[PDB]
Amino acid sequence: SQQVDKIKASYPLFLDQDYKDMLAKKRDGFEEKYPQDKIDEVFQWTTTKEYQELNFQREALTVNPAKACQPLGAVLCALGFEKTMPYVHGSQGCVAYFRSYFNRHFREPVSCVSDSMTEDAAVFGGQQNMKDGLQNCKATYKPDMIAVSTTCMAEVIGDDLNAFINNSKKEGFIPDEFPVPFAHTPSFVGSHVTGWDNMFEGIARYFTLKSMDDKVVGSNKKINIVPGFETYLGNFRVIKRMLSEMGVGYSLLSDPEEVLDTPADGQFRMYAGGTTQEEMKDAPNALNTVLLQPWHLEKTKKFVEGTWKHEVPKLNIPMGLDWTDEFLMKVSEISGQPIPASLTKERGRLVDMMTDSHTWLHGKRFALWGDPDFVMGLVKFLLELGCEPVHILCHNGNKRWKKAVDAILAASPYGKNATVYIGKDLWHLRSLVFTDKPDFMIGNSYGKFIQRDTLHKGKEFEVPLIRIGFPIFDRHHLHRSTTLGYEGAMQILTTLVNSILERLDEETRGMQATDYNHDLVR
Amino acid sequence: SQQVDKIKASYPLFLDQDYKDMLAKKRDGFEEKYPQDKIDEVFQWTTTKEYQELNFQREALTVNPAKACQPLGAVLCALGFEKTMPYVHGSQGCVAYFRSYFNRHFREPVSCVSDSMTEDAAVFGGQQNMKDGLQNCKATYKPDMIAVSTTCMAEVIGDDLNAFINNSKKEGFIPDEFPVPFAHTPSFVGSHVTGWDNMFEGIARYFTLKSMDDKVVGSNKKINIVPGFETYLGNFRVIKRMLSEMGVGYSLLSDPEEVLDTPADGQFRMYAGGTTQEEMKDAPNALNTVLLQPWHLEKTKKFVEGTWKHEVPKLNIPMGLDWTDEFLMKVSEISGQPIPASLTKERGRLVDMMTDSHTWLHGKRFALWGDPDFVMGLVKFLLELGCEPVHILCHNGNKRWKKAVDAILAASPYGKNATVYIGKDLWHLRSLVFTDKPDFMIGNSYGKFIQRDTLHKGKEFEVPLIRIGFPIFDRHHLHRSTTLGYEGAMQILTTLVNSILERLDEETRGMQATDYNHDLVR
Amino acid sequence: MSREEVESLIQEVLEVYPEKARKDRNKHLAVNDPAVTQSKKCIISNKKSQPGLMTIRGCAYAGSKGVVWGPIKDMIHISHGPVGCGQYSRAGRRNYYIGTTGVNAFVTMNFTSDFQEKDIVFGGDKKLAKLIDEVETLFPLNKGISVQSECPIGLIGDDIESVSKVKGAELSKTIVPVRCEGFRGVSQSLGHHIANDAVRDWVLGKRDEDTTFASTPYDVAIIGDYNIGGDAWSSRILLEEMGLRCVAQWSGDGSISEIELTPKVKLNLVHCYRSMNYISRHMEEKYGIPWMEYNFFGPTKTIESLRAIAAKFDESIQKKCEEVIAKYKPEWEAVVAKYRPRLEGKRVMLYIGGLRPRHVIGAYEDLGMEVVGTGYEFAHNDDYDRTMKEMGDSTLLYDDVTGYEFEEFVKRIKPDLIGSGIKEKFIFQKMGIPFREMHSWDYSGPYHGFDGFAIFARDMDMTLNNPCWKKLQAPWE
Amino acid sequence: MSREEVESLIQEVLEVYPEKARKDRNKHLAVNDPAVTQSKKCIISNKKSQPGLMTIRGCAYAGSKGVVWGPIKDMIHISHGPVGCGQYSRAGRRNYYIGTTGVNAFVTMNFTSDFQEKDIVFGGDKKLAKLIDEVETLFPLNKGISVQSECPIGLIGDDIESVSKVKGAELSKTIVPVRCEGFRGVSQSLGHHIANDAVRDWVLGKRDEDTTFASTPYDVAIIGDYNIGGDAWSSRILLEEMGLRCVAQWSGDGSISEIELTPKVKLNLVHCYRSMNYISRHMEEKYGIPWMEYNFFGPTKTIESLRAIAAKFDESIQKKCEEVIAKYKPEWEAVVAKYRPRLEGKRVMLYIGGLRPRHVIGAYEDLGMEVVGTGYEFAHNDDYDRTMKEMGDSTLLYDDVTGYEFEEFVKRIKPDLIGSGIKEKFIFQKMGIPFREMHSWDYSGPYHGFDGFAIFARDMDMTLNNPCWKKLQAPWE
Ligand code: ICS
Ligand code: ICS
Ligand SMILES: [Ca+2]
Ligand SMILES: [Ca+2]
Ligand SMILES: [Mg+2]
Ligand SMILES: [Mg+2]
Repeated sequence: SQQVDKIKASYPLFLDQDYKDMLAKKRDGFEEKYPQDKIDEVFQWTTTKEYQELNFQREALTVNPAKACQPLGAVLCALGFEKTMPYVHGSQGCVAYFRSYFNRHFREPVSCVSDSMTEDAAVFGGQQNMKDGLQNCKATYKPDMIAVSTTCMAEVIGDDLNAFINNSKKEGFIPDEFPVPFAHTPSFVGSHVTGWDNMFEGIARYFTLKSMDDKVVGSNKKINIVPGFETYLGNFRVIKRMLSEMGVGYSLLSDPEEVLDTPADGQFRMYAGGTTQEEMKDAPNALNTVLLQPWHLEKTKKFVEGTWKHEVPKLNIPMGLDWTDEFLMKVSEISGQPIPASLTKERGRLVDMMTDSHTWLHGKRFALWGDPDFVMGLVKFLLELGCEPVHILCHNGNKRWKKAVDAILAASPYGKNATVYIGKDLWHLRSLVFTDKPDFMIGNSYGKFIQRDTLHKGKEFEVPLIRIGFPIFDRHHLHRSTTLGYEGAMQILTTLVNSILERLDEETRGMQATDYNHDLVR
Repeated sequence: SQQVDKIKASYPLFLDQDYKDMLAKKRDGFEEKYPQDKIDEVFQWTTTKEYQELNFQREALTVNPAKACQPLGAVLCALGFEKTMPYVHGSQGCVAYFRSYFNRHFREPVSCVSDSMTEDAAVFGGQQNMKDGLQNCKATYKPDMIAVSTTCMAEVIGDDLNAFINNSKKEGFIPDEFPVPFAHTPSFVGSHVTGWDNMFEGIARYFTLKSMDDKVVGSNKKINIVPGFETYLGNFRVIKRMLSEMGVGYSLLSDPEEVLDTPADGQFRMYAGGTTQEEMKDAPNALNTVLLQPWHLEKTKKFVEGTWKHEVPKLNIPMGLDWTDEFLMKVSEISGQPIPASLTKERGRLVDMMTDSHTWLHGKRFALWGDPDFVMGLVKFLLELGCEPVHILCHNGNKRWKKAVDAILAASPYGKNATVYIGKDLWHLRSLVFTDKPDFMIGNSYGKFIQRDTLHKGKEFEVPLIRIGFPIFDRHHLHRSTTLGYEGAMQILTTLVNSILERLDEETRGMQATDYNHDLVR
Repeated sequence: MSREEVESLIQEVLEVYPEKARKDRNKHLAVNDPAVTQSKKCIISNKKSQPGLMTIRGCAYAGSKGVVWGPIKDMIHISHGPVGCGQYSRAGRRNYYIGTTGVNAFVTMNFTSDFQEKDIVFGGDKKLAKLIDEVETLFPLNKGISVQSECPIGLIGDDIESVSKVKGAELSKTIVPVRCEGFRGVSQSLGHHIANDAVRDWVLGKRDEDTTFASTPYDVAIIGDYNIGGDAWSSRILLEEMGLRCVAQWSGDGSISEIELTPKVKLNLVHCYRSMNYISRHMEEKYGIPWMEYNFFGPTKTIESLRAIAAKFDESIQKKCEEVIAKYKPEWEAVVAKYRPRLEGKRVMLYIGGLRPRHVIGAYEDLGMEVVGTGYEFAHNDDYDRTMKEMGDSTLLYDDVTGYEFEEFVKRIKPDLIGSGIKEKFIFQKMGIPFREMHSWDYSGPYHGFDGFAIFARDMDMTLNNPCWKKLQAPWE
Repeated sequence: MSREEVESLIQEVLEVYPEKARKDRNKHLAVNDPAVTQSKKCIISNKKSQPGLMTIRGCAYAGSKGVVWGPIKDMIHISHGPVGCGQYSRAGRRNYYIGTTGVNAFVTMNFTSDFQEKDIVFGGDKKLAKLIDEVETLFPLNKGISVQSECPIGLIGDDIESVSKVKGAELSKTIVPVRCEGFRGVSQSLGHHIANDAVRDWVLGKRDEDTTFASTPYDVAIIGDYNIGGDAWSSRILLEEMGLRCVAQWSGDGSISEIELTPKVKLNLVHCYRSMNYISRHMEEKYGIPWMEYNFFGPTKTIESLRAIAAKFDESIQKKCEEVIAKYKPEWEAVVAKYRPRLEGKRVMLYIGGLRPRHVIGAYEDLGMEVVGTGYEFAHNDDYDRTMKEMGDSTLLYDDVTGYEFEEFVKRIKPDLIGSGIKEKFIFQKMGIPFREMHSWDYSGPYHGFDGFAIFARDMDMTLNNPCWKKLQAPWE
């Protein structure tokens, strides 16, 4: 039933007695459901140290991964280029999912095409799809560039993108001068961040490899910035803002900030902003190139060093106090610009907030996950705040990265109880937050299911999620946040301290029980 | 007892069995405490409509006010001026409280002196206090200006500030040219916001009343901006940002954003930034003067119109979409500058967020309180979001204001179930959220006690607090937020829609109970 | 907009395309004539998508794992292949269920074989065998496993059937190999078919020789309701109030046992014809169970459906039918009285998958709204045949619409509301056209039955009449 | 720094002031000599503040309402006058209590007569009478009312005594008028005295001839513990483990009834001498109850105190005393073993109110820290008498220190830690000196007793050794 003046959606409609009764009858009549006592027993078992040991012996089964596949990254990279259509050579199913995944995170349109390869393309490959796809895309969506990646079907069948694009130009499907950078993006190698690297190096190669003869390092008096896979609009914005504040000439290479934040003003803009072709062509003339997320930009780095002859500096992601400092000092050094008064003050504001907030953050225990560079930046900042990053999970991490993080942990008293995990998933993390309970999780929306599981054991075992990362689908507009720089650090600090204080308020809200500690002032 | 590896502060220490037993014995032995059944019976009674009617018949008793006294606003206004010491003539206890109150909200130093009038001052008056006080202050803290307000003792005994300051100059306690603007700020009239208005008109008078004959409206090509009582740093900042983006010359008259956000860099800066004396002296040469919070800047207005001959426009606080639009169009009209492309986009990004979030906001019911301008701006924005502002409380509101808010509510379908309360306190509001339960409260930290009360009745009666206003003492760094402009609107929108989704996640986190609706994507 | 303007709209839009694509897309666009009973005279469907045109379509894996199998709550479904597919689909679809997730129910979890290069090159069959043992160890209360093939499985020549048979026999467990690789077919559609065939071959016959089920004359199964936002529950409550016994729901909140019991029912009630007609026809051929299509969207179709279903039983069900209808009359009437005045005359364009583009028209019409265009991602001509009589004359039909075409149709027709998916939503909001998600129900629902019609009405009104839509133009532009 | 160096620090700092202020402040700054038993021979205290110098001091209302009365949990305290005083003081002080706020307990609430101009001009006595009736109606479980006078009450000639007598008689209710107007005295201190005399005159005598309460020889009261973060509770548990019966706590978590029962005790245990020596002297004069000063900050002082208290009783209590000490021995030893190495040699400067500036010195020393400077806002010379032997030779003492003085002292002496109040905290953090709130315990605590020393030690370490302090200097400066 419904009362028209207070309409109930699924929650709480199905808590009405008639729905409860009916769902009991379905269960008992037809579901042959395990007895509740046995469900409880197995649940209790999944929280144990014994179950964690079996869980960590998994070799074949993955459960609740914390990574996606290459072409997701390639698409995000492509979107950062002016009037560029991301084009994924292969199966259209992939592209429906890429678009949805990003749609749900950004709450924006995400434009991406497929060339809809089907079973028939197994006989003699996807060349005709490439020819008609490029032609159709160019005519219909009028991009100034098409950035080609691949789905796993096309990789397994061994389609040669280069030859296929060359043949499309040869037979006149697209004009010879029309830019069609490409990259192989096998989903069964690495993860979404590798796709970004591959796509970017493909685009950089496309625009520079053959025109290197006229290039003089430093001649444009600029710094190139390569952001890597980045899903916070604030991160693109803060790097630009900080560099413009220093009066540093710069080129941000892959900048989707405009196309992922178009105004709702009565027209749909398929393209907006983005790195121009002119910028990519002129990029070897920069003083140098800085990689914001070096641990998934290895291929780009080799190309930029090997071909552009840029001495790419060893910089960590500019997250937290030390690493933002180092980024600004290296940029100062490369550019000859001093760090201005405005950034010095912003830095001091961050330090001020750290002194104001240190007593609530001190010793707080976190489990966290994400991409390698994001995870290590967060780890680093947590140590700066006097927090203990107890469980550190990077599904798509590697041995060298793990060594780098183990050294960061070793260099701080706050790292003494921390383990880094690579190639482990959120079902692994679930065990760690039961057996060695932290205060909070810092992760993406997939974390909510672990919070649900912890609560089921009991309120005292609940581990609240702090949403920082990708994807965030169950909150609105967090993608507008910042995690880089002093600004980012200040946002993270604020979220952390207020998460702690919210939880404390919840635990002290019990009248005549725990509300002796329900202080007005914290 | 304590275990040294896991030291317990008061929570959860006092939940140990030995403390529980001890507190039970104290209760039973010596406290002569009402039986729990009687306590429950009275509690239940305070949640009823019967109790609410009695509550609303109060004439003499105020319980849990939602306002402060005049000199608190005078101090905040004074702080906004370059190297100015707020000086409150009268009783020193006041100043200890003012400082602590703002210390706790801004987590910053707040500099303010008293002239420490004692009982003896009732014979003669505080004349000697003013003389020694000004001299001492000027010598010791080396301000360029001392802005004088009053505590209630000084108001009741009738100290003539004008004469006292004049005699301080006449007798050589301070140089005659040293600026000592003053205002009478009786705590028993109006509230803190009234103090701000009195202090500001006092300062404006000081620098302009006797030198009007050389002034020419328009001659400095600027617009004066008077912010009123403002405790979000983001608000001073967003106003300056939007005017600079527009290429509009402006003077922000009372700007404490620097001195309330000094860096932690190894030195204490007692003063920083602020409105210059020259800005105030030159203010009458502005094109016009805009009052950001007109409902507590009435005296300022009369002076600006009466003496400066500025045609102060009839603008609402620039909160939400319509009123930010109107502010910007009025500024465009006065300045001759067009609204730039950048603010157009920003506006459309706000509208985009409104379209993305509108389904969760629709029909959500709010109780809310604060100062008059802030409250009506919040009301306006809530109506624009399709929310229902059911209980609107402004303790320091007046009849004319109420009629204004009633007319805003009448012009919207979303206003149909809204009531505006003036002269009522948070004990009144407590009743309303029991008898006519909203989904959320928007208010300051004092609301946390109402959330606690509502939770005690039961989980399904809990009304969560969303902290927007002044003071916020139980969260860190929220004073860095913004509530004005499109930026402010975006920040409020995000807080509201995420507060809703956080609460829905809590309600649906129950395994095999409510988690059918624990969606990954919202 | 007249018939001539719409034909002229179709031609102008098609002008941007190269010749091959233009000729193809022309066959997938039509102006409705409700006299036409044979849609093959009017429109082509279920054909390959044109490369590069930004189709909205998914793949066979989406249709098998996302749609048919993934909802079955007490089985573990392995996304078998690389990590992408399982991750993007994880909890995307609101196929609601009651269970203890990770313990006895697994719907919102992502189990995957996370193929690496060595798996591509040397095959995944040994990894899958090992995977199944790790699943048995860590998830002992699972009542079966399905293996949902992603693109590489068939391409590399893996034999999941043999792994299924061997591991199934070893562990006394139903293990279902599903060949739903995304390169198969042209859309989600062939995924449905493959999925139904997997149910037929590996699950459905398990109790063929078991006569222990205590049957009644009033036993039914709900076939092709995936319980989006609780839709199946809001349907089921009506069928049981009418005196029927709903033995199974396929597959929202569905259990393996209730699938295995379905051959024992008296009547299969098909909601989603597109996805489940295959098994429905099978069950009629093999077990002699009749099936019938119904529609629980809005009061008119729900009443009509309840009556048609009851007419299959004896007088006592037909009498209870009339009692159900009488009970709910004042509730849906209150919904019409409140919302229809707020929505009357508003024009809607839809674009959804295989069912809802026709099925929801009656609900819109119950609120006095007019569906001026509709279309399907992956419908067959038997779907368009059912559509043409439901849609008004001279309305626009589009099959496998391109992003370009959809945008251009909308710019011209200027509907008051659009109902489509997540890939469409942000585009139209930016154009300032109210948009409702007609897959996910925009995190709302249910929309089925009488209880769902109230929510649907509230939702269309909340969005269509929202204050945000008046604000898109800055007052200085 | 040597005695000569400090004397000259005092002279250089005083150079900034005009003659009058210089001459006064000179008398309020001194270099400790622990020999000196008569502090009036080296420092002046309890004098009016110099105008305009940014004292940290509060007023008599803070002393009566905020400190003494406000914690009494089952009474309603009316902040009587304009709205300010009650609002700034509302729940600022963490005087913890168990109760149902709004029903039987009222501590964190702000009750006020919110004077308007009509009340200033025509008097508030009629309003106060009406107010008391309104309180009785809406808060029926209150066990009494105090009336805490703000500045205007005495200035305008109100008679709150008569209103208290008349309404108290009418309702048979304890109504206590308190003349704690902030124009009175020079600080919080006179407020304590006025508040003590109010308890004496209006509350304490109520049960003088009532002997229903069954006393034991082991009955004590904790006098002058305001239970900051639970300090009183952490103290109480030790006294009861030692076999004493704690009849009352004044006034943290205090009830009116336990105040009324206090004249039945055998011994008054005074923590805060400054605030409650007045009523302790009264109780010795009137009822012959002896009182003694104690100190429960840090293991050394707590042990000394427990032994001193037990020696007043009999061998059974002395025995349990040694049993309590043995119990907590391993716990405080483990605190020292963990934290003393992290804090050893560190130098502290304190500025607090009336007690803690001497009382906490022992706790610091139990962690091997040095108090190189201490001072009080409102202490009298009897407090300085107790301070000089606790402080080291040639340390800095400051009475009613100015903002200016405090900053300049800290700049020269460069302590490792400052312990003071909220008006100081943010200054010192910006100078890069670790700061601990020594009124509010920075929202931590308790710090009293053995349980409190653990938290105190954790807290000093966490702040002093925090990573944030090495980061204030930008690496490019
Ligand atoms: S199964 Fe089909 S696309 Fe019939 S693949 Fe799709 S939950 Fe759609 S129009 Mo998403 S044939 Fe169901 C459908 Fe309809 S996922 Fe749902 S809404 S009624
Ligand atoms: S009462 Fe006094 S100022 Fe003795 S007015 Fe003050 S809760 Fe201080 S040094 Mo705040 S004489 Fe208590 C005090 Fe000490 S409020 Fe607390 S910390 S032990
Ligand atoms: Ca958007
Ligand atoms: Ca600060
Ligand atoms: Mg805690
Ligand atoms: Mg505990």
